[PDB]
Amino acid sequence: PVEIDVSQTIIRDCQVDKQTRELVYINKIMNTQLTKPVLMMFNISGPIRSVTRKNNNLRDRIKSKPDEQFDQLEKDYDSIKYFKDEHYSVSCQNGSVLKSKFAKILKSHDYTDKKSIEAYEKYCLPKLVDERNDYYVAVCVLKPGFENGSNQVLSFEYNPIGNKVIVPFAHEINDTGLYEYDVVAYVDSVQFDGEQFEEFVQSLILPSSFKNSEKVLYYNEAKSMIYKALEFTTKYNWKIFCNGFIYDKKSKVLYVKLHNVTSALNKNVILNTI
Repeated sequence: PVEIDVSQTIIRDCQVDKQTRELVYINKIMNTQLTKPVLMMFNISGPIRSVTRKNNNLRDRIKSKPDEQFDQLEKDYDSIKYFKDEHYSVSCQNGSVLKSKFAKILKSHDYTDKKSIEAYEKYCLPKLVDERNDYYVAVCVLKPGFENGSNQVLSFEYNPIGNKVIVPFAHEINDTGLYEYDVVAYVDSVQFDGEQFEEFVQSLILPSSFKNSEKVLYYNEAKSMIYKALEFTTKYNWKIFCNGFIYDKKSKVLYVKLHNVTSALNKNVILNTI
């Protein structure tokens, strides 16, 4: 009977200067009220200048960007910049730094739990810390009052180091070695990487219509298009659940749709800027 609406994860990361980029991160975590202070962490390809706070509106305006570029595919029938404000606190440090003081930092963020700092320290920090470099980590802790208002979408003004862009897909580590994804992202000003998209897409497990005779197919339709899709026949050749990555070679844009698909990979998409 009951019709359901998802509460997923929307990402738009745009190049604004020849030096600066803006990241809008709207995440399910931010749509709850006051389970006490909450915490998020991701990687950014560079230092954060400002953490603005747009309209609980910018949400669905960004989302449509690829739902639209995918809906056509278907066929249905070394320091710690601190940024505090009224209800949230944010930090921008290096992974090696966050590792090193990981605990004190969250305590400075008025996090200060116990099992949790142990939990996050254990399950998430390992996944947003690498060898190659010292990618920055965004340590965000939304506090209570956050729930009030219609300006609960966040913006991170930042300037990429080297010429890379990171799209914060990676989840925390779980025992069952499987990750369930629900994300849409708009990312412009990055060079195509058919290699890594290909790897990420082939690792996906779409959902099912329970229509026994359905076959999941894989596509690389060079704009380049690398996705998977659930197909079957009702005369009527359905082609739903297209999930994956579309890449405009004109606009030089990237639409990413990983909506309710399960993968064993747990990584961010890392790109180069033009």
